[PDB]
Amino acid sequence: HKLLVTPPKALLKPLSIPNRLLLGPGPSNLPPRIMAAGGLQMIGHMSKEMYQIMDEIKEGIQYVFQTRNPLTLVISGSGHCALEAALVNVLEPGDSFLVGANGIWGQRAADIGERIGARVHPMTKDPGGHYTLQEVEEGLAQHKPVLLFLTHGESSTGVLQPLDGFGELCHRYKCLLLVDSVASLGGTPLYMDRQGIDILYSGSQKALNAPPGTSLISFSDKAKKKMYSRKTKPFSFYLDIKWLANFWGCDDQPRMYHHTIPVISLYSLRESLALIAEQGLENSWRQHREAAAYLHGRLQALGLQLFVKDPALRLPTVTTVAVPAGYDWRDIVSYVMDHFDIEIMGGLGPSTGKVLRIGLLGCNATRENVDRVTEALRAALQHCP
Amino acid sequence: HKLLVTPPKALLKPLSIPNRLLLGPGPSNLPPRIMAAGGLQMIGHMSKEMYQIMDEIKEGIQYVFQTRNPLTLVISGSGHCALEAALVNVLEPGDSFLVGANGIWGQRAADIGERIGARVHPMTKDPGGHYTLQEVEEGLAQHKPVLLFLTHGESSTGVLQPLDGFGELCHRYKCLLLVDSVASLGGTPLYMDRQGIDILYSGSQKALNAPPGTSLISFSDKAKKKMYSRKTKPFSFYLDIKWLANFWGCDDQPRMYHHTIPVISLYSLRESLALIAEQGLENSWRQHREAAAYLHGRLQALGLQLFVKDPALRLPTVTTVAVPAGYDWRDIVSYVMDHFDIEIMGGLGPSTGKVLRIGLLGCNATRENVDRVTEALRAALQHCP
Ligand SMILES: *Cc1c(COP(=O)(O)O)cnc(C)c1O
Ligand SMILES: *Cc1c(COP(=O)(O)O)cnc(C)c1O
Repeated sequence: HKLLVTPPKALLKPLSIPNRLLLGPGPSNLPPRIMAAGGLQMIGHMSKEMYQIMDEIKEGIQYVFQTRNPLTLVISGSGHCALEAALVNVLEPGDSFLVGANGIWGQRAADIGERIGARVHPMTKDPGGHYTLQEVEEGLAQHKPVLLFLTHGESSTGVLQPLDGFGELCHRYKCLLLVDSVASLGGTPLYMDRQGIDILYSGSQKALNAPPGTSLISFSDKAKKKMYSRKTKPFSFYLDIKWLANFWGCDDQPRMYHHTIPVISLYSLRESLALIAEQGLENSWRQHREAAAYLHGRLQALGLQLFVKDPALRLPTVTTVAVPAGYDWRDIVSYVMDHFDIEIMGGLGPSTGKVLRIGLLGCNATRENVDRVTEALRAALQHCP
Repeated sequence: HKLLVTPPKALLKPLSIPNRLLLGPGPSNLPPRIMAAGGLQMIGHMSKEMYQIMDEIKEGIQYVFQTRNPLTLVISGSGHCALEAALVNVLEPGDSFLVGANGIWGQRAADIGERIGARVHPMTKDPGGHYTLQEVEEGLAQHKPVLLFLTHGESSTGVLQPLDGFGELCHRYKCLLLVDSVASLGGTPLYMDRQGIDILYSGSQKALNAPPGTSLISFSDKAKKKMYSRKTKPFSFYLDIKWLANFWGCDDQPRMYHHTIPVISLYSLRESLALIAEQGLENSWRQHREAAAYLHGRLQALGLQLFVKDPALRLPTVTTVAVPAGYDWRDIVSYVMDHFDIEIMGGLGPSTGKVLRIGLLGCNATRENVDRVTEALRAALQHCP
């Protein structure tokens, strides 16, 4: 009985957190309702009430995704985790996997792809690039993939990817379409079923304004078949779709314990879905598009140039901006934070050092926040050497 | 422009959650401070403040684990996830893995083990069983494992596993010791370094009283070596130790984005560690042991028998109780909930149908909660057919 480690003096102080206006690519600031849900008491993780809450979230994801797929649920992990879940259940080792690598995200899909032993074929594009129906038909014809991954909202580049008909294309060639909508969901049009998407995921901490840590996923008929008929077991227990599906009530069988869901994160997630259900999807889309419209105008007035030249390809939720010559982008970002308590970001992955990223997300996608970031940047431009 | 799915009428109602006294095996009820942290606003996931909070949590885990291992951090997932993280970084396919399968947990380790292609050797015992220094030397001598898994607090059976010297045993035979302390941490003595433990994990939602969804993990010198020198990449990106270690500041390199940590869950986790740092580890141990002592006395007075006969083997945090003959265990559990708003549980895995499980966890491990559960059960016994 004698202790190596003594109580950490830091823990003996009270928790203190500064106030910040988060106008980077995410996570975003939480509205009052979501914070309130966050502060609530626990119920039983397998209680009848928890299942009710979970059932509502499912309906919520079906609304925001625009799908009727029964195989739709929450992944108990961040965005990445939902991607990993998708890839680990859909791809058996040796399966051919076509990856739209126009930014960090396709990179991450590829990385995961290699790790789980798929034959990974990366359609690589420079940051700023998007994919045409043809490049995909071409890559599809050449490598005969079981799955294609596409980033809808490329948050690393500010690119909005077209999506239209790609699923139809992919269904000829009998290939599955996997789409990343973590950054795009809620702030730009998206219809899972109508666009024939096989696997769609998104994240909690973007336009939904919930805390980071959960993610959203849905699987088509085709996906469900491939996953339930694989010969091999997926490398992951935590992310195994058969178990997850059962516990989320997507089965005929009674719910069986798998892992303990993040009850409190779910309260918040539910509220975030409640909020956007009340606003309404198309309304939310207009707001992001209009906010984004306003923001670009202000930026160019400052003498800044937008990284993505064709406005139809510009992701409304995350805006990229070329680093103004002569300026140390690091200084600008620090300046905005130091003098304004506002977070903006640099690049990420290929776009590193090449851009600034400003985000308009959910209830934070407002004209008034655009004015704040515009003025903060202006001051930055004025004073930074 | 026309929508398959309309806003779910359920989401249009306000979030409502009943009041419950959770006295099952977990998750437990949250104290005011943890709820308060839960309701706070977001800061930047890579902000200097977030890293500070993260650094404190690290010190906190070093305190509760009693270790000085630099490779210590939070897994952004539930308990299971921390186990999966451990197994996926430590075991290369074909590696020999010895698993103490005395309940659901060793089962889960084995399941994961098979999935990631290890040669899994299960030392199976009936629920209620524990492992002697010798059975391990024996299994160690026979299969020459790279790793052994042991469940400290077997929450499925109520068994407290001995631990002492096992790491020394395992270090001869050059094998790593992996211990599950999700249920045991904070409510019964545990010293990572002093007991020569190579991989220790625990969970947020047990004696720590934080919400489920994060987990705690630490790696010894030996573990760190094996993981950093493997030839193959682990099957998981999300759980890859090299990336995780870097972002948690365990490296010489600046922190590089990997995934977005669950900022808010971390506020809460920090507070939960702050709380037990203030109480003090040994204090916490006495309380759980004494509460447990009180609880067993009351139960036997009701004519109930404890599943685990030797009191020295009884896990204080989770207590198992044989199903009283003539009684439908399902009725008892429902009765306790319906008439008292108290959650208790049945078995789990091998102990299914065979027991009831009552939990004493952190600030919920109190005499007064013991009186409440005793009286609730008594009434149940009286009225159930
Ligand atoms: C934010 C984001 C993710 C999620 O990554 P996490 O940090 O794990 O949530 C995935 N894809 C894209 C395009 C994103 O913007
Ligand atoms: C609760 C518990 C876990 C964690 O499982 P999760 O539900 O994923 O947190 C792991 N091991 C034991 C022994 C436990 O009691």
